[PDB]
Amino acid sequence: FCGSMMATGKILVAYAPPGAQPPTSRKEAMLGTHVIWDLGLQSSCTMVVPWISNVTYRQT
Amino acid sequence: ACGYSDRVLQLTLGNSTITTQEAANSVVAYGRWPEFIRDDEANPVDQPTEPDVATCRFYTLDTVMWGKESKGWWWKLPDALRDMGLFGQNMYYHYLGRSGYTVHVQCNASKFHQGALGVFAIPEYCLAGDSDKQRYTSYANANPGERGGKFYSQFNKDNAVTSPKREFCPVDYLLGCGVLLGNAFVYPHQIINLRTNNSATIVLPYVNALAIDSMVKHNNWGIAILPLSPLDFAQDSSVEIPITVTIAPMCSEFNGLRNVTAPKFQ
Amino acid sequence: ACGYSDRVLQLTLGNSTITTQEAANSVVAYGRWPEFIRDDEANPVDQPTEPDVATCRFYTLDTVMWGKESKGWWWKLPDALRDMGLFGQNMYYHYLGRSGYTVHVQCNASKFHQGALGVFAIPEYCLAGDSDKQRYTSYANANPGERGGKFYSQFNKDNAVTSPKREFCPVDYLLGCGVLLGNAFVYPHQIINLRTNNSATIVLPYVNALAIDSMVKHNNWGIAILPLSPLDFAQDSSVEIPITVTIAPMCSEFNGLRNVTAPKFQ
Amino acid sequence: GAQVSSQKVGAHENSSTINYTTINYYKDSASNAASKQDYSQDPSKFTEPLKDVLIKTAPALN
Amino acid sequence: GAQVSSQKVGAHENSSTINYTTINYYKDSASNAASKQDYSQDPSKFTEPLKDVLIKTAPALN
Amino acid sequence: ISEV
Amino acid sequence: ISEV
Amino acid sequence: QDSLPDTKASGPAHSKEVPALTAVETGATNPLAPSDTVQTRHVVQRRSRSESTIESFFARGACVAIIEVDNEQPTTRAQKLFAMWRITYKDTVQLRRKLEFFTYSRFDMEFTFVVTANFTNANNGHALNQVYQIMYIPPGAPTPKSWDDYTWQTSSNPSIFYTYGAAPARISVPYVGLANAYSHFYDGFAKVPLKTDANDQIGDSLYSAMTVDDFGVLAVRVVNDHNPTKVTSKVRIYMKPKHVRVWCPRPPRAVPYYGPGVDYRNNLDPLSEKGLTTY
Ligand SMILES: Cc1cc(CCCCCCCOc2ccc(C3=NCCO3)cc2)on1
Ligand SMILES: *C(=O)CCCCCCCCCCCCC
Ligand SMILES: *C(=O)CCCCCCCCCCCCC
Repeated sequence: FCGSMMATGKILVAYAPPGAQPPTSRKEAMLGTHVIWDLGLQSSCTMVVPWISNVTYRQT
Repeated sequence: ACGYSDRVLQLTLGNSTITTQEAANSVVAYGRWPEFIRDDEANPVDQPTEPDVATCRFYTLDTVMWGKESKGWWWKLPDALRDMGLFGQNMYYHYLGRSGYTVHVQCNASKFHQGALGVFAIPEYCLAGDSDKQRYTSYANANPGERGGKFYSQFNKDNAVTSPKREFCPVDYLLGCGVLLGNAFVYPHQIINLRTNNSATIVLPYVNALAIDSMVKHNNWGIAILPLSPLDFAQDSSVEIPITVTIAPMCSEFNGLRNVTAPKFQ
Repeated sequence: ACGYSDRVLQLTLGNSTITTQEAANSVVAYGRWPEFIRDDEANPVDQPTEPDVATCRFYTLDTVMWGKESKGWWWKLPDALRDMGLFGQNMYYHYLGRSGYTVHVQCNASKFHQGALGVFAIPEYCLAGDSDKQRYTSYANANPGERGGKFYSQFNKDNAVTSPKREFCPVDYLLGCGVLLGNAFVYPHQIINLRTNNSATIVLPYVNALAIDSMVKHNNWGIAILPLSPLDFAQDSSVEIPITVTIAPMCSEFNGLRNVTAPKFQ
Repeated sequence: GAQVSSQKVGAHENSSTINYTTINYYKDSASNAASKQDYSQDPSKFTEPLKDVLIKTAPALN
Repeated sequence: GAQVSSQKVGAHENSSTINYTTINYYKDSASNAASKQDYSQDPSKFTEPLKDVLIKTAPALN
Repeated sequence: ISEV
Repeated sequence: ISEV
Repeated sequence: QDSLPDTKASGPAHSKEVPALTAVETGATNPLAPSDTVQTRHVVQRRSRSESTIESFFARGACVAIIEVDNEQPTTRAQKLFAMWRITYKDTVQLRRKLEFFTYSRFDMEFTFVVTANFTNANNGHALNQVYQIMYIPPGAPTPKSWDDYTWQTSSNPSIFYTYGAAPARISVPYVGLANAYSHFYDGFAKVPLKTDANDQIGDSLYSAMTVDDFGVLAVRVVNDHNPTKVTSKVRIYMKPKHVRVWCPRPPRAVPYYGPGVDYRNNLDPLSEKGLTTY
């Protein structure tokens, strides 16, 4: 977050594993892997996308 | 040691993580963490279903807006979650279900904003109604789902005896139930005073007169959020900030599997 | 000792029990009982969901009728079960799913009836199509669900190049796939010869080139039922008896939870 | 690193156990020739996939 | 002077540890093939070049 | 060597 | 020889 | 020792044990030996199944492809100055049918290349010996548009430079599948149509096809600049599975193959006419 220190906010960031409709709403995105980021002194948030796949190796 | 704090928390359940840099510690209702039904308190004999990570995870409800005229909002559990992913499905395919909950209420503003929210976890939150008619609030109206309900500053009696609305009429200073709001603090609670904290976190045990019951017929817990002190900012008479409620079922187990319950919500 | 027999069996899974007084022993495909994914064969890192008794139980499909002109019926798994209670829901809310199955085929008649059913469990049962067009069978047509599909005595090529049906054309003596039916016995199987037995029981392991995969995209097992010897009774030229398929998922686990997959079956 | 094994001798000259020698030259096992010393197994998982496998002298159905 | 090492066997034939043999023929090490047995290291000099490296569960800034 |  |  | 079981000396029987009777409805095959139904002598058996082992059954280099490539003057219409082949065992029928006795497989693969050439036209002078380049292009890598563009620099792709007249080129490849075993059969799709999709083209896939490019391609060219006279060449590719393992047996293909999938079109009459009581 490169905003001013006087700025606050809560953000949801998400990962949906394949196979369903790509999320158009937070309501749908909430249901998959997600991190609710609260802005503050620790400037940055990390969402880990876990290895969830059928095949042992995906194509580039 | 190192740098840890009451204000900074991470909650992780299933595939979902919540962070907060401005918390006011966190509450465990009645000092009891959620747990599963013990063999010596068990009553349905059939092997339970415990879906675990698929149902015990953070479902975020539709955001509500807090403004200068906002009198208060309420939700009932499990009702708020009846349509939330596989929790909802498990709840409706079974006659019986029990679950605890982590409730996380979210409301950030700024160092120059003002206001205080009373967040209350009430066991058996029976609410008052519309009418001259006693105990008459209809199932559909008693259960708003995710949408929740609201409070009012005063009692407007539903007069139309011919076609009655069969709704609750929750008056704020009476906690919507005939008592005074000032005393609602005997219930598990937290306060979001904007100069102090972004959020409230309450962990609810399963509370009932039974080890397990029908989730469709009966709500165990009520969540009541009232503005203990009204929202204000600089001098702008029409300020508005969001309140987001995120809830997670905990130690969820279900008994009595059969065909799906389809309630009529119209 | 006491009085036990190969012919009399009880199967119990979840809240469901099957009895049979006329079985022909029972088959475990490839000598492998169904099992869960081991830590050293595991590939998705996220904690799986194992619904257990709520999904691993006996779902009975719509009954089909066997008559003198019946050429054969087929089903694909998990497709036949995509709409079966909480199994279906788990399958559609997750990217990944694996499951084994107990298949129980039911067909009773009388000491004076005649006929024999070949019940076959085929790994990766790829079927042949309609057209001059290769590999062209559409998803909706490849997946009939509970309803299953049928075989034909001969190859009727779908001629309408302008609006193609994009369907399979499964010819019976070719096992619907370019090989001879007589050789389908190298697959896990049982025979319901009416003078001998009421039913067939095959236990299927999860078979795949992967520890887990997408249940929505890919079927692991195909169930093929063909009349190896035609139905006959007394001298009545129009005899008809029911065939009922009851299937149970076994050791079901799911990975990759997110919003529900809604396939277009039209 | 040489590998030494006995050959299964078919037609014998008028001359006992005869051997041959093998040395892998490459790091990748993919590069390797076939050992062709292949063990066998039971057909049972295909010929007898029964839960209660029965003895051939007794009734199949009982 | 022969050098003997184990191969990391990928696909196994239906037949355990398999080896290969290497012999340098030339005096100049430049003439040599690649051993390809290469050790790995920490990304830390690139991912964490901090004077006070901190534990991931604690605040980055304090 | 390895003699089998 | 050298066996590693 | 890999010999089959000795036949046991078996005598007359008058008993309640009945091995000749059974019930194939069970799914099982009757485990009978000649000694169970006839009087037998003792035979010390020396025969062996050595040649029918999975390895021995596939231990043979099969022709899977014929790539034609020319070396002539670069003109401006479609020409074969370089060629590309999608790696597959399916342009040919013989090895395909052997591999298809099984559902899944795992093996290393040996590629041998036999290269032949000839003069096309009666005579415009002759040609000096040609060097051929066989470049592997894995899915994702840039494919050549021209017989001598930058892709042929092959800095990361594996390439063979074959000199004409030398012994046939040979390389080995690991088990390179994305799964734990190769799928000779895939009952399913690479895409699912969703109710929320815009066109219904978006979710359409080929039945039984998996990845679009499967194993990539082989790009073949003659490295030499063209002679006055034209030389045509063909690269024949021989494929051998080695260090083989297989799973789940299948009935052999009984009717002619109709493309990459299990589809049949015609000659669905494999069996001859023979009278029931005719030897
Ligand atoms: C389907 C299916 C397919 C198979 C066989 C898979 C073999 C995959 C091999 C992929 C790589 O192939 C190569 C071929 C040639 C070369 C080559 N490099 C230098 C010139 O030749 C490299 C890779 O089994 N099932
Ligand atoms: C084990 O192999 C030690 C004995 C080696 C005997 C001499 C081998 C000569 C061939 C060496 C081949 C090297 C190939 C890279
Ligand atoms: C150590 O190398 C002693 C064993 C040598 C075995 C025989 C090697 C045959 C190859 C010798 C190559 C000489 C090359 C200049």
